[PDB]
Amino acid sequence: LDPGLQPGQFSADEAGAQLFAQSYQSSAEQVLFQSVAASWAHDTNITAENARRQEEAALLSQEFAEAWGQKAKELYEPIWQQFTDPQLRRIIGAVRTLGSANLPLAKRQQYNALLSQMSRIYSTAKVCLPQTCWSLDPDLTNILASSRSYAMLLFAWEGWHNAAGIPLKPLYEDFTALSNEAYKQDGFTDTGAYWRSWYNSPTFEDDLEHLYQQLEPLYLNLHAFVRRALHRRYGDRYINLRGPIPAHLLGDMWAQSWENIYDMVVPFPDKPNLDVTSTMLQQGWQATHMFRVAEEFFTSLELSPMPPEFWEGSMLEKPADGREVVCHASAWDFYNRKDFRIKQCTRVTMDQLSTVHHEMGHIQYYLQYKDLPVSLRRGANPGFHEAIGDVLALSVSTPEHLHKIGLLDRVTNDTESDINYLLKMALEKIAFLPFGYLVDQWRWGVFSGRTPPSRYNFDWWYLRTKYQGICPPVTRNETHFDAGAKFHVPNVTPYIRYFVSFVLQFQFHEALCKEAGYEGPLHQCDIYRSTKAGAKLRKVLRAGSSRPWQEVLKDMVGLDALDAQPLLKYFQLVTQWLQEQNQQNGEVLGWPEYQWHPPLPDNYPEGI
Ligand SMILES: *[C@@H]1O[C@H](CO[C@@H]2O[C@@H](C)[C@@H](O)[C@@H](O)[C@@H]2O)[C@@H](O[C@@H]2O[C@H](CO)[C@@H](O)[C@H](O)[C@H]2NC(C)=O)[C@H](O)[C@H]1NC(C)=O
Ligand SMILES: *[C@@H]1O[C@H](CO)[C@@H](O[C@@H]2O[C@H](CO)[C@@H](O)[C@H](O)[C@H]2NC(C)=O)[C@H](O)[C@H]1NC(C)=O
Ligand SMILES: [Ca+2]
Ligand SMILES: [Cl-]
Ligand SMILES: [Mg+2]
Ligand SMILES: [Zn+2]
Repeated sequence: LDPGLQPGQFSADEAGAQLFAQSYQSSAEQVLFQSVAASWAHDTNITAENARRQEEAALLSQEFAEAWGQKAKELYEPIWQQFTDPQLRRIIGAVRTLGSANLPLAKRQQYNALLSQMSRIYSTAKVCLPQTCWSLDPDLTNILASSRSYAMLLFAWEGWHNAAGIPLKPLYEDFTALSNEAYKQDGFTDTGAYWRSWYNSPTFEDDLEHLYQQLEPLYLNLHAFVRRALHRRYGDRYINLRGPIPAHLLGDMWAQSWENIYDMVVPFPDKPNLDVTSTMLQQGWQATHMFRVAEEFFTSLELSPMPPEFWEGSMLEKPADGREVVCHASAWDFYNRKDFRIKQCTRVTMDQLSTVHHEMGHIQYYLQYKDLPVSLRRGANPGFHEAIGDVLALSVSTPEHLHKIGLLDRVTNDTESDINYLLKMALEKIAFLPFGYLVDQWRWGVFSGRTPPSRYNFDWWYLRTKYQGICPPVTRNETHFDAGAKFHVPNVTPYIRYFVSFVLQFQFHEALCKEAGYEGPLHQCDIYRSTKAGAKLRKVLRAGSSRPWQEVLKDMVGLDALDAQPLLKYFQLVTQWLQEQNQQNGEVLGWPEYQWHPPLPDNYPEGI
């Protein structure tokens, strides 16, 4: 490591730790910036040379973290928890956690290789036919979303899970062992305990379960309503009105979001859909204007505009020069207090306008906490960033807001269109809740050893049926590794944050709507042009992770805890309607025939 980047001499007391932390920040910004810039250069210009430069930068960052982490532990391990400065305790406490840097040199290289291999297996997995082959993006995704042929959906679902999961299993086993070995040296019983420690809650798992108990009735009613609709479409041979739903029929490879089957379940189909896409096109909107419109939403709250560096450096539309890029939208903090960017192959549609606002919500977060020490430039807990992005989108998606920005002449007030709106939202927000909760329950069991490799798939499908009420549409056994067929598993990205953020965002919404002086149905609230809501946002965002998330949340919503009631209050109208619908049809809530699996279609897979 360059001598100017490794730590010098510092004294083993709090005053010395302040100097240590300031010197850490100076070098850390350089290291962090070069890593983000190298990822940016690759993700906006995918070449092998750029991929190589990115790996160089990542390994420099790892080397930096180990050098400063070992120094921090040598000097402050027995004393940092008694420092009087709480932000210093947060900084030092993070620096002394080495993760994979605790592994012997060859194991550390193996750990990094496993991460790269697992990521590559997932991104190149494909489903071949009895011939060309399909890729997850966009081939299989579009089949799951729009095909209504049971056997076709089945072929894509089975093909993908076998292709992505099976080769991952031997690697995931080795990753699990090395990951645990590394974090045991940081003082954690296993990797899952380290992930959970980010929430700094002695009763995190109990708190989560109590939350889900309050949410489960809404999911069960949505599940039974949708299961009825599927029964009408595919018949009694493939749909058990008292059993789990076959996992490939909900519009999504993982059945985590059901909005792609909205057309089957529309409460009131005779009402016009809400889609202002064509009006955007007639008004001449393009990607840049969409971002300027999003920017004006933030300035209307007296939040910060996008700085010139954002407009100069961002990739707001797919480059015309034929460059290969990552088109999925993402927001970038370069950790130099200067460069902040969005990378998105923006298209001119209503849904994309909502995404622009969401992603700019991430940028606004970055800009508000950019004067904090680098270690504290993150959300108050790992679920805050998505919750901030999503709460802004909750306002911007309403017909009320679309009217105000010139995209919808007349706002209807018939209750039937309200139900349609809420049911569409529920297919996205409520259907996801069991999946967001269960993924890390599976990984926590794997990390702790309660789920050895011999029961990876058994415990995966236990959780999937228990919470989502689905079953695999073909028989599975322990040669299959269906957890591996979800991006975040081989790419080792924690997941409970997303369940947390789905709860949080409705807590945020209620608080901000009240601060905005809004009165009426929560799902019609738009905080646009409320400087009082903007002030309340500003105080959460500028805090970064400098303070306990429970206290930041208390200042914002008046409660120091996650709470499911604001979500239930948002959806109360459609929850009521679903209950009535299910009781009119005499539905069984749940899946009492838990052993049920559907049969294979005749002569599978010689089909169209
Ligand atoms: C585990 O399953 C594999 C895969 O077989 C498929 O999945 C099963 C659950 C079942 O639905 C089968 O009908 C499917 O074909 C089994 O490996 C297959 O074994 C058969 C013998 O019946 C053999 O002819 C195939 O060549 C095998 N297929 C592959 C891809 O290897 C395996 O036997 C099952 N049991 C165990 C313990 O692994
Ligand atoms: C995309 O990345 C490639 C690198 O892989 C860039 O090509 C390099 O361009 C510089 C000049 O900027 C040359 O000095 C190098 O010799 C080039 N490398 C190769 C392998 O040809 C390319 O310019 C980038 N494209 C854009 C639009 O930024
Ligand atoms: Ca997503
Ligand atoms: Cl998390
Ligand atoms: Mg959406
Ligand atoms: Zn986001």
